[PDB]
Amino acid sequence: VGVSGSAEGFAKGVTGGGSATPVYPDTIDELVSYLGDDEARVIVLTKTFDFTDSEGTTTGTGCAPWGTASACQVAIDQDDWCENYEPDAPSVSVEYYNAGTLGITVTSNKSLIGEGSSGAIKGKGLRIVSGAENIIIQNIAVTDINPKYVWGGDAITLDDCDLVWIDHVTTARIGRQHYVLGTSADNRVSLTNNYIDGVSDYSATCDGYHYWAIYLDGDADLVTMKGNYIYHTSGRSPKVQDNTLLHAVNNYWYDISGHAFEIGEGGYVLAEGNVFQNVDTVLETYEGEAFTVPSSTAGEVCSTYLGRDCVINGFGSSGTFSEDSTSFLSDFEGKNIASASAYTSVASRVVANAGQGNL
Repeated sequence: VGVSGSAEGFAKGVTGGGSATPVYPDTIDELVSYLGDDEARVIVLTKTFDFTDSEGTTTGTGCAPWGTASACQVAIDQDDWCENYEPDAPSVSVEYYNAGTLGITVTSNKSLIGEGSSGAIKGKGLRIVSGAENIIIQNIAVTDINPKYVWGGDAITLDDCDLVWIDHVTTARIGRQHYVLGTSADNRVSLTNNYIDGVSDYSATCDGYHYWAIYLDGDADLVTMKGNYIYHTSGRSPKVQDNTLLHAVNNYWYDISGHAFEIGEGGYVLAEGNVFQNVDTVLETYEGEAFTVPSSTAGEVCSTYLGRDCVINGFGSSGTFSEDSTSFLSDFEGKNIASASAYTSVASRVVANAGQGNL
């Protein structure tokens, strides 16, 4: 088996391991060596690669800023987080697996794919290290990484890498972030057809909604979000900061008891053809700029920059997000722009195609 389809949007042209002969790791040590070696590879996962106990367990002390009920999340005191960034109240005993703490290193030219609904990584995430480029991660699940502890683990981390395509990936029951982007100026990333499963037994809101979803904290990066299914989260869906240009097209947000967008100072968002269903608050913080195509006529302004009109979003039992800032539209010129379907087909097509196993 190999990579199915190709990247749309900013990372169009990504090849990953290309035509390299597929290798089928057998043990977790082999998987780790294949992702970090200096050679083009197509790596296939046919079973769940469990890393939960691989690096032991630590007993330490953290705080409980979001209640002390069973269904609440508590924080691990990394860098004296508690006492520093939030002079906490109850300090509790925490016991976590050391593997979830840091993700597996991923170097350049890799295609990591899963076969059917079999490929998965448990107890540890992935980290696309600085300088790495041309990486395809498709059809796998990254789950169970210290569910009850913040700082307990991040599922997928990108830090200063270019031409990365994450497609049909499912993430669930992670301690902290499902996606954290620390990309640099002009780094192209396409996140397509992914399934962010925010349903967890422990949440920083204690209701079973994951707060730490998607964090775009890059420098001057270009991110395309298309066909993603964001479900049962309570915040950071997504949190955009610095000077990130985000093209969010044809995504589906459903059952968000909390909020979706947090647009920090400097962040640019072009949101078109998305569906927001049962999202309490679509826009929380707004210090940056956004064009949400308030009407089809307003969308006509996109023609000179994207080669076509922008399309409206659909809102069903959700808060509003109606902004028409167009200052940043010329930043689209000469780049690979993902196409947009009417929002009318989005809810159905996303639930049918998003996530591991629906390739």
